[PDB]
Amino acid sequence: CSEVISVTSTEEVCTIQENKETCTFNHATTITLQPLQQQTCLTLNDPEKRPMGMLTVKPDGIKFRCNKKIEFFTRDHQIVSESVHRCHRAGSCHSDECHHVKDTDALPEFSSEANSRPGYTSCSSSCGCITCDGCFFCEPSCLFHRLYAIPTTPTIYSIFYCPSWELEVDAEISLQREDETTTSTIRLLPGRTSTWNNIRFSLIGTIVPQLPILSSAFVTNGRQTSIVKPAYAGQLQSNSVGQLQCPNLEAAKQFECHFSRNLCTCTNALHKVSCTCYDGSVEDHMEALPLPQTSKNFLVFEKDRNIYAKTHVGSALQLHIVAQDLKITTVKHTSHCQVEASDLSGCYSCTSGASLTLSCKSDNGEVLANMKCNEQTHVIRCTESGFINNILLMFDTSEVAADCTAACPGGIVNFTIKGLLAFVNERIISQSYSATDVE
Amino acid sequence: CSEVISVTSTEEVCTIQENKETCTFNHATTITLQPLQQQTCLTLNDPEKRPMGMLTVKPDGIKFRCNKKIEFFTRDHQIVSESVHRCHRAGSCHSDECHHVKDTDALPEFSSEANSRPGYTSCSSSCGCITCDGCFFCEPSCLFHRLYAIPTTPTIYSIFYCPSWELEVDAEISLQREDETTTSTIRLLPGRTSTWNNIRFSLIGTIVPQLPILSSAFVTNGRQTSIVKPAYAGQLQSNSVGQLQCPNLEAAKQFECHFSRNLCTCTNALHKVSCTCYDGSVEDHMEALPLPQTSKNFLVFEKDRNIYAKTHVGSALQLHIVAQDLKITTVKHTSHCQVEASDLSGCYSCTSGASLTLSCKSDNGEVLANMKCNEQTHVIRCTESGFINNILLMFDTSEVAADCTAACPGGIVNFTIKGLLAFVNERIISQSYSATDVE
Amino acid sequence: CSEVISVTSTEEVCTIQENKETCTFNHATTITLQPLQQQTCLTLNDPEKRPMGMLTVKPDGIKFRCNKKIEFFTRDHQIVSESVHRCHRAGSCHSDECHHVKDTDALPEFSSEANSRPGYTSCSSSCGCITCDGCFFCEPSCLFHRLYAIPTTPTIYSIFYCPSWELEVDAEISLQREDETTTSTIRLLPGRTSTWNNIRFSLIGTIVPQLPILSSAFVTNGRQTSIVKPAYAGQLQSNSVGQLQCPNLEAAKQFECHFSRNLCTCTNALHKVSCTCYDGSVEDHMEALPLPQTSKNFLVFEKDRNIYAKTHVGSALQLHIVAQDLKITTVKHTSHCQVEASDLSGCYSCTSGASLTLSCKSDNGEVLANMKCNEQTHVIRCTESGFINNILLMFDTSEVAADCTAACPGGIVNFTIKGLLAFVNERIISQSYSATDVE
Ligand SMILES: *[C@@H]1O[C@H](CO)[C@@H](O)[C@H](O)[C@H]1NC(C)=O
Ligand SMILES: *[C@@H]1O[C@H](CO)[C@@H](O)[C@H](O)[C@H]1NC(C)=O
Ligand SMILES: *[C@@H]1O[C@H](CO)[C@@H](O)[C@H](O)[C@H]1NC(C)=O
Repeated sequence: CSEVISVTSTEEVCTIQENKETCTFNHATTITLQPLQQQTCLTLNDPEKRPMGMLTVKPDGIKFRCNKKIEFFTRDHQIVSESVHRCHRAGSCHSDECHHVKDTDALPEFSSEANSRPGYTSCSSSCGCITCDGCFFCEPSCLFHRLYAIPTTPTIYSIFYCPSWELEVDAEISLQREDETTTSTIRLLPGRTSTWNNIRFSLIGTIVPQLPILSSAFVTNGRQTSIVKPAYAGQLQSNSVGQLQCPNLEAAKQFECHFSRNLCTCTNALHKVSCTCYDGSVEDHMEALPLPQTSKNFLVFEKDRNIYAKTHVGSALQLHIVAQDLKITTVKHTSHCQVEASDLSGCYSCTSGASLTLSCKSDNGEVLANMKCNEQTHVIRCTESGFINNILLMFDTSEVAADCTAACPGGIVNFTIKGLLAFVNERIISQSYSATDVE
Repeated sequence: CSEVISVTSTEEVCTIQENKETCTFNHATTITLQPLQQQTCLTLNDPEKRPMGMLTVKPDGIKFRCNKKIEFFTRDHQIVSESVHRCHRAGSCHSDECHHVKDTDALPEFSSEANSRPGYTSCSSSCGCITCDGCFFCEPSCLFHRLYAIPTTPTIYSIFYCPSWELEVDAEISLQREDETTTSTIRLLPGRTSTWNNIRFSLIGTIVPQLPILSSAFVTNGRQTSIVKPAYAGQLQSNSVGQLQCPNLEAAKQFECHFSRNLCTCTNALHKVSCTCYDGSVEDHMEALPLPQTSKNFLVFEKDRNIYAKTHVGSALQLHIVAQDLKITTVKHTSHCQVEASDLSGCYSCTSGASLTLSCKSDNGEVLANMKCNEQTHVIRCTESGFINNILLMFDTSEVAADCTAACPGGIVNFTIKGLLAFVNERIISQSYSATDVE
Repeated sequence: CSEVISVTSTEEVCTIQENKETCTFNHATTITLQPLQQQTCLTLNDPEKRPMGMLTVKPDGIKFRCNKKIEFFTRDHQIVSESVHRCHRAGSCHSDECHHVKDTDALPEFSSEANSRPGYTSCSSSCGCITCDGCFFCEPSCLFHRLYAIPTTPTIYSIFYCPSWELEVDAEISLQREDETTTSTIRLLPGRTSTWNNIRFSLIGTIVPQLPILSSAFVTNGRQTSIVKPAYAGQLQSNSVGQLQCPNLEAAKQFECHFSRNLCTCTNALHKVSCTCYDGSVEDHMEALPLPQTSKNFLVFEKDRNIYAKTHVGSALQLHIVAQDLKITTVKHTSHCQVEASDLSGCYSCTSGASLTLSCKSDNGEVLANMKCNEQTHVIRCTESGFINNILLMFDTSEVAADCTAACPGGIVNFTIKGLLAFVNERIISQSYSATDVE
């Protein structure tokens, strides 16, 4: 098996029954486990029959459930322009009638059927003369201009942050007395002593690393999700998820959704005012950094519409087991180990890890190795046969060549890690898009 | 009483006095408490007189004090416009005199008494001809335009984030030997062994959940406060708290406070240039999400100008008690329980919790129940009589109907929870406001 | 020495060798240390020879390594303008040729050698008449306008956040049996039992405070660094680090770097269109809040291109030591203490702490003092001689005068702390800068 570190102590508990009291001696064992998909073994025994069956714990990690906050709905959108200009003393082009135009004024002046769709209106005044537009008097030309936004795809996008991530620890827990194997599954919570078959498990300690990726906009296209650069309700931060503000789901499907100016910077030409803006299709921002999103210490995955995020190595659960009328003793599994390296793969200085594949053999039950590169420090759990490991280190250069020294409970094993890593680009787009439909 | 989980161990400490040494045996007890406004009982005893008095601990939760960072002062503001236009060869409307106008140039051209108030100037050039404004020569008309900002209410608004929240644990701690009751109050800190009367308390462990709402703009209108979507010093992020940048308190009262363009998008008309902007009155953003602000795991409340934020259920303090020359033993309080449900209330997918009210009886000293709905998992502390509980679950749909199964140390108790939850809208306002005072 | 709080327990471990089993009794000791640059002593002994040598632990704190995410490159930049206007029926000033100008169109119309540098183009149309520009026909004057950006200094700026900060604990660990001193240095990790000479150290607990400054833009000018108000890839948030978006290092040196409009708000004059923008030189934002950046609970320092950040007081490591075939016992060091105060210094309500200097004497081996002001609570480790302490309290007013009561294991010591603190201003600049080079 593996090698954990433990403490054995005495627990004395007095139960209060109806007008009655019954005290109980016990033995209890606090074991400190780095979850790491280990195989943590234990041995039970009473004073009388020293063999009583082996116990096995396999923590699937330390996970955090999300507590959503649906903040911000949006849709694949395409912002378009429109304009219409008149001569003097015609339509609304007189003293102050075009000058008192309202922002949301749906004009009955060649505004197409899409007038209802959200947007903004504006009144400009260009030169008016017999060589400026072609009228007969030299009176300024009023220019009605209308921006709005169409959708593109019949879907909706739910943006949400996630405060108050809640702790949980699920463990595959098996027991082998003489012949059989129960291998139940348990859901431990930070103070709530669960009881699978006959033993009480409690989550006494958590040493999670401070990981501030847990506060960031998870976007959802129904079944699909991703992480994104934050955007906040009411600010219309351009060129990020949600330069369109749709508050309600029904407000999205019916498409009553506000956006802001400062996106499309219009410049006048007196015939076809040119408005250039960003062609925001959020699906891109999603594709920039989607889920699941593994990394060195954490990984953030959805499972039936709930964004769990767990950690493997940087943390160390601290568990407390009580065998009813027994006592527990761990098992230290001494064994050397051999290491088969590989070539690095992926990006350097990225939220993802510089990938690897370190096969390793144990000539014995699976044991743990505290791998130590130049700076970083990871762990692996290599066993008798094969058992590759993808471990996602975090170097920050292009060329990498270092002497990473694994260390199993036997003798350390030096080796070498080489590779050439490429830098990714998050993304970029400046204002180079425009589209107008004049009528 | 309740049921906590404990460890009893031996502590041997040798005190160094002046050229002297005195060692001491002891008994010590580490108990793991989910604060939850419990009533955690304990029983003291020496080898000689096994009754020595009961001890009672009632943790008020795990709280975080704030360490302010006053970043950003602002005021209820209303941005206004003004303009004045001239004919040719008059005032400053000649070769390049209007073209070299400075940004902060307080012009002596019909700029009212409010000229001193912050803002911006601009020089436009509209058509000039005998039908454009009414002058006699066909030379462009220079247009002086001035934006500025007035206050509305004689108050000030302090924006501040809060890094380095500090840990604290206050506990109501009572003792009952034979006749009386001391019920002191203690302030435990993460490593500093306090000593109330004759026993040493130390905060050995904290399992707080990762809660990234603790980094967000707390706004303060003196006695009142609230949480808000972040805004940063120097960016003038429109339509959020502080499109006005006031650095100093005295700089606010005297009102020397900068704001930026990109708020009011002006469009020319040669007589009354129309500038539309947001009517930012921060009191609104405050009313969007004020304090106190309870939720499922945490609540954030101010108490005498200090923003504490504590947690109840998601966490589990780990305490370490030492009775001087005694030993401690907990008490397990077996008792079944009955549950009286209620109807859900509030919002779904919101930082607030889907409210409930679960009365429950214990037929014995107050005990703990590990309530388990479909996904969520809360705890309650129901007792002999009445004792409602508001618990703020976190469902994420409109209709909700599930089989939540409470679980007391006796037998579990199935029941059903139904409700219809409504979605709230954070807020939204596009540029639909404008106000001008031409003279 | 100091006074720590401990637990002594029994550990029984059975090692599995090749087809062999060997069990081992032991003694183990879990000590709870607030790192605080203490001198935590310990005493070893077996049943036979009760003197076996003193042990000394000196934790350098609880530190967090950064796992970079290079997001955003930029450079000291200066944005400039340019323009050129023509008469009618000349160049590209006809029906719709200036009106179909592209955004990134490098025009062969007096666009200087710097045309290649990034920017934006625009076509305006001012009055055209015999008194508007001086042509002979009264046809509008097309105005070609070009914004771009030059660099200033031949350096590059790396912006990066830092998710998944990893835990580490380095400790100076010495031992003194009879004559000599080994004073090794150890690197403890959250679950990985290190072994310096003959004893196993493990990091069983961490009570770090929730500190949300650990998610903020660290900017780097090569050897220099600082903390800054966040900016995100693709949003071009004006007046903060990176209104220029340079994705790649090579893309910066060659200077192919995008920026956005909404910075320089141009206003037409038909000869010299005036464009005013912010003169962003990031070195300023760096100087606003540079590293190292000490505070009350944490400090964030770089050491060979790696941003460590450690904490001193608000936290309490929980360590677990095992002496091979011995047992450990702490030492309590009773001693009164004298305190020499000082005058406060620095800012109030700032991420930095209100500075102090509290000399203090111990008349014995260095001991610990739980200093308690009106609200705050710090700790110091004063010793026989001198030993100043800079402790960085966090008051939030200008005038401060309170009765801070130190408390050593002997009798408390009242004193008084006075001072006058000044408020700092983060920074501010509105649009008051412009520069044009017409040709
Ligand atoms: C492994 O590499 C380390 C470098 O840190 C070196 O100190 C050690 O001697 C090496 N072990 C070998 C070569 O067996
Ligand atoms: C309570 O509901 C659970 C569903 O999770 C079910 O398994 C159990 O049998 C129920 N108990 C009853 C009906 O007594
Ligand atoms: C020290 O000040 C405290 C105020 O909190 C007071 O209660 C105590 O009596 C003082 N001790 C003295 C004056 O010795």
